[PDB]
Amino acid sequence: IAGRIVVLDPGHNGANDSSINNQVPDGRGGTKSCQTSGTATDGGYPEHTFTWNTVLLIRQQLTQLGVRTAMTRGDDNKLGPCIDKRAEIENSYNPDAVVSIHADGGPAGGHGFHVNYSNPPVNAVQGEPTLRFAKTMRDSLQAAGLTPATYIGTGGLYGRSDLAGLNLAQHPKVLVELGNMKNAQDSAMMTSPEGRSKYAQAVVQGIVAYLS
Ligand SMILES: [Zn+2]
Repeated sequence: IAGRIVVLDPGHNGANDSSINNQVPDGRGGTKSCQTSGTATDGGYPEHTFTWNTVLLIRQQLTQLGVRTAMTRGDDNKLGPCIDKRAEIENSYNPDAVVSIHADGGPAGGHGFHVNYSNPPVNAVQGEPTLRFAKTMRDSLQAAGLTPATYIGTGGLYGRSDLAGLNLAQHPKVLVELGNMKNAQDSAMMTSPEGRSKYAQAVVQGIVAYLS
């Protein structure tokens, strides 16, 4: 585990302007908006702040394990990089694994996590190396006591073709939606410092399980 390289992507920007509406190539024949604002709990806790703070905790734990780390943004209050640029930044580190951290907006009674991965793969690394990462991450999150999403995906897994950040990956990568910000139980855990710590520990267990 020590000496491996992991890049962490806290989804969305600390702040936005109309540049986020400019269209960028999506890695699968189309274009998508440079960025989207992301969601928030009904208490006003923004997705971008949740992902930022959870990624900081993931990074700290990985560094303590001797894992070399990088992030795709440096703050939670200014414009951050577009989704295609984030994939470029990730790829530039030749990482052994990449984890993007998001939280979702779904029906209020729906809760739990889902691990998004590229399907169908557009290159070889997005095949077995990435599917194994996705299944391993799902297994580790559920073993940590997290609930697979009750409202989307299949048993905590979601293969999809619409996400530029997944389509553009040259290294094993997953995008973990940790929960539904619009749900009472997930919002409480996302808004809790110790909830964010538990999310981060579980993601780290998935990274460790995959790299081993
Ligand atoms: Zn998001």
